[PDB]
This record gives sequence, C-alpha cells and structure tokens, in this order.
Amino acid sequence: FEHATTVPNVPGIPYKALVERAGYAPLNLEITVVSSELTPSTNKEYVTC
Amino acid sequence: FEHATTVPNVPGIPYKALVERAGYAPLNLEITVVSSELTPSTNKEYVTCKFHTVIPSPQVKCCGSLECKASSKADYTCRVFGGVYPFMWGGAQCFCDSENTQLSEAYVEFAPDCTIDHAVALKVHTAALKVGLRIVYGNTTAHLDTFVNGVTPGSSRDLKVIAGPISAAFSPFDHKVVIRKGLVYNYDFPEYGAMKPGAFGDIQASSLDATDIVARTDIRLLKPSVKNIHVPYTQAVSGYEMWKNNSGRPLQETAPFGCKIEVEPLRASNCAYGHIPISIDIPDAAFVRSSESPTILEVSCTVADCIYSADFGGSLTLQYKADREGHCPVHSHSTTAVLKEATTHVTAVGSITLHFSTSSPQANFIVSLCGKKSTCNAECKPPADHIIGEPHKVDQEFQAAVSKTSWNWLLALFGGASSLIVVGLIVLVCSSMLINTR
Amino acid sequence: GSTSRNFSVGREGLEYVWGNHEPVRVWAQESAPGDPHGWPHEIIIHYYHRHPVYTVIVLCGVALAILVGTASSAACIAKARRDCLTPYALAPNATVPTALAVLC
Ligand SMILES: *[C@@H]1O[C@H](CO)[C@@H](O)[C@H](O)[C@H]1NC(C)=O
Repeated sequence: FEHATTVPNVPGIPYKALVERAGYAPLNLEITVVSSELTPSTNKEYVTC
Repeated sequence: FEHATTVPNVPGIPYKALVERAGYAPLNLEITVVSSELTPSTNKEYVTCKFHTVIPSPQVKCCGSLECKASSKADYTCRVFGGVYPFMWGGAQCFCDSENTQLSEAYVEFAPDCTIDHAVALKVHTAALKVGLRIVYGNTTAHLDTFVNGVTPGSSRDLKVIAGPISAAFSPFDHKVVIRKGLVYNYDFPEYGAMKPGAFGDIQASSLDATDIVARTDIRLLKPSVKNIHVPYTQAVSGYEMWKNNSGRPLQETAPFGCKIEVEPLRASNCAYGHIPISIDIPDAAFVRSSESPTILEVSCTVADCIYSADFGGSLTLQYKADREGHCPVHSHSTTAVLKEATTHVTAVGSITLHFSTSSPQANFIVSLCGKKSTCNAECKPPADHIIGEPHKVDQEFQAAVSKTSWNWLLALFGGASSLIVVGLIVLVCSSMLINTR
Repeated sequence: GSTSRNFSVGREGLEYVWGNHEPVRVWAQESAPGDPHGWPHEIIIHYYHRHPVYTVIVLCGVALAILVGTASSAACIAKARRDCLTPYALAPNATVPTALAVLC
C-alpha cells in the first residue's frame, strides 16, 4: 500500500509518523529532508568585460 | 448423537460450527468442500466429420443403352448420357459413331483423417452432482465423498453423512451438445435423419467405422462437353468446415458459476452455487464430558482494530481465568464473522489474540470459549485494496450491512413521526371523549 | 497493438485468460468513498456507490414519512382544536386561561 503524508520543508528536522494496517502490527516511519537544491532554466545572452 | 447443518457450496472455504449435548463439553466442527463434480448422463446419436467425394471410373457402353440401379451407400447419384464419343490417349475408345452411352455415378464417404478430426453430437440430461468434502471433528480428520441426493450415505470409518438435495438444480449444458477434440460446445444439431445440404450434420454415422452411413449433400452431375472422358460434377460446400469456421467460443470459457468443464467422462468440475444441507452423526468417542473438561471463568473480549474485507482483517485480544488447563473450543455465534483459530491452549491468567473476517460495517457479535458466551462491540472501517485474489468468506445478510449510526438516523427519523402521530391520535381521542359527554 | 481494456467486477468475481497463460481470478471488495460512522452527509455518499437504487428509495421513504406525519398530525390536532371552541362570542369569559394560553 502507499501512505500519504505532507512532510514540512525544513532541512534536517524529521517528521515522525506511524502506519497502520488491519491484522498487522503498526510500523514507524521517519521522513526528513537533508539537502534541497533549487535549479532554474538558464538562457545566456552575452559576455562583457 | 445427530447434528444437522446447511453449509454454503463454494469449493475451498470452511464452515465453522459447534456441537453440544446435555452433560457434555462442546466440540468444534469445521467442514469444507475440496472437489465438486457435476456429471450428466449422456446419450450419443451420431459421429460426423468432413466428407470425401468418391467417383469411380465411369462406365461406357458401345452401340447400346444402359440404365442404372439403386444402391445403399451414402448420397448415391447416377445419370446416363446419350450420344457421347470419348477419347482416351489412344483416341476413339468406342466403335460406334454417336449412338453409344455412358454412365456417371458418384457418392460420398468419410475422409481418412476423421479418426482424429471428428465431431460427436450428444444429448445430455439429468445432471447429478457429487461432492468430495473434508470432515474435521474433535481433533480428528476424515476424507470422504458422497452423492448429494438426500437418500444416499457414503461413510468413512464410523462416520455417516447424509447430503440433502441442492436448492437450485441445474446444469450448464443444454439438451443438445457437440464435442470435437476435447472442446464442448452448446449447439442445436439436426436429428439423426434430417440432413441439410451445406450445414452441420452432413455426414452421419452411428460409429466412425460403420458401413451404413447417411448423407445428403446434393451431388449433381453435368453433361460432358469436351471430347476427353471425365465426369463433371458440382457439390455444395462441406457443412462441417463452414460450421467449424463459425463455431464460436467453447463452453470452457462461457459457462457460468466458475465451472471448469472437462471432456473425457464429460464432467463439470468445481461449480460454485447454492447451499447444500448435511446431516452427520458424531461417535461418542470424541464427546468429552464436563466432569473432566477445563471449565472457564472471567472472560471479557475486546477489539483492537477491524477492517471488513475478504482477508482476515480484525484482531481481538481476550482475557480468561480458567481453573485448569487444556484445550477449549473458540467460536463466534454470528453468521457474519468467521473465526480463524479453531482451538486454543488455555492457562491460568493468560491471553489469546485471535483473527476474524467480516463484511458488516460494524461488529456486534459474541465469541465463545469452552462453553460460555461473552460480548464485545467494535467499529470496522472500509479497506483500501478494492481488488484482491481471494473470495469473501461470508455473506452480507442485508440487514447488518448498515452501521449503528446509519441505522440510527433513519430509525429515529421515522420513529419521531410515528410517535407524533400516536400522540396526536391520543390527544384527539381525549379531547373528543371529554367534550362529547359535555 | 498495445491497448488498455476497462472491465468491471462485482462481488462474485471475474477471471481473464491472456494468451496461452493460465486463468487469473479476481474478486472485488468495497472501497466506496465516505465513512459509515461519520455522522454528516458522507454516510450516504458511501451507500450510494454501493446499491444506488436502494438508498434513493429509502431516503424518499423516510422523507415522505416525515412529511405525511407532520401534515397528518397537524391537520388532526387542528381539527381537534377547532372542535373545542364551544365558548364563542366572548359574552362570558374563557373557562381555563392557562388552557387558552396553551391553545391560542
Ligand atoms: C485431542 O483431543 C483429545 C480428546 O480427549 C485430547 O485429550 C487431546 O489433548 C487433544 N490433543 C491436542 C494436541 O490438543
């Protein structure tokens, strides 16, 4: 199965959660972002000096 | 002792039940059906395949006449011609300038590969069912197999069993059925005697090596135009092949109720329909009595989680304070909760985790350890995986398919209306009988 | 080619045989949206995806029942009210002013 969860976007601090199925024991789940890069789309025009 | 019950008829899944007597201990009884074949009583009519037109070397009679007889082989057709003058390789094969005659005969019979490629036309009726089931009583097992009419017992080592008649008696077959090469079909072939030219039922034989076969496939001869000697003829297309092109899908994958249809005894194995009643007797060697059975005290079931599905979703814990130790049967007395654990091993202050599966949106049922009952409520949730490869162990019962709240809203909503009608009626009667005496 | 093929499977089941493979049986269970224990409207957006021709007739049945109960009780007790106006014309007073405060 798949378990939806909105982790907050703060690098380093984990967001704990546990999952639950019927007939099965619960299972923990730790989610943390550790590094996030933001890359744009680059168009070069010229070079001056 | 004699005990009767009505199991469902789905091959594979068990049906839990208990037995109990006066002064005796309870005993568990799960039985399940492992094979269920449905064999009808067939009656063969004829054997047909693709024909083969056999034309003999044509007779020619010089300066004379010739008239032809009647013969008994299949679709015999004769025709004479006046004024021919035939040539073979050495020309002028007749010393008679255009007064002689010839004969021209043709007939039809079986192809030499119909000993593999033949269809058999049958006629089936009164299909009677047979069950192979698995009796489990008092930690002992037995395998047996019985006919299912309500008068025929088939026993296995001091265990009699009466299978009553099935509710919805039917077969997947029609009155007429045809078979070629292990593929059953569901067709309406012609009777043995009514041949249609260019359709199925074109050659006919009681057996494929028989001598007196019957056919009607309109061999019509034509007048010989050209001077060389041969016999021109026309014929309808073979009805067996132009059936075989349009045969359709077989009944191995269009028959209802999950039936797998085999061919060599012409059975129909593992069909899933209806209910059957069963009446068995249990010998006294398994009925332990309550003078030595471990009795039970302080039972209180409670639930932890519940889904309602086909897999065992719910799981309940349980407390029990028995005075002694042994093996006590565990059962739920509902009809919408089937319980997986058949038996258990008790101790003084222990606890048991169980598994069950339901279809009701909530669970209000009672479980039973070793003789006495206990109640516990629940709240079951809908599942997420809405396609699974396993059949539902229960039914719905169509009254417990609503929860407590959905039942409670509508029942309060017209209980209030009925109660206000009742109070309006009684205040009407009270005011009327107060005033009419004045 | 390469094609998607929608099918539909109820409670009783379905099998499919793709090519020379073996048959694959599939039974379908309920996952209708909503919740049969939440008190609001979501208790009957659940029982509409499961058996839609029963939920509409049971809702129309209870709505017809509450309207006919309110109308019938109101009409009958209004008739029983108007059958108790024996003191008219106000030349004597009302008998029980508490009862007239109940009624009027
Ligand atoms: C099987 O049943 C007998 C009946 O008396 C009982 O004594 C025995 O303990 C049972 N065996 C197990 C393993 O539960």
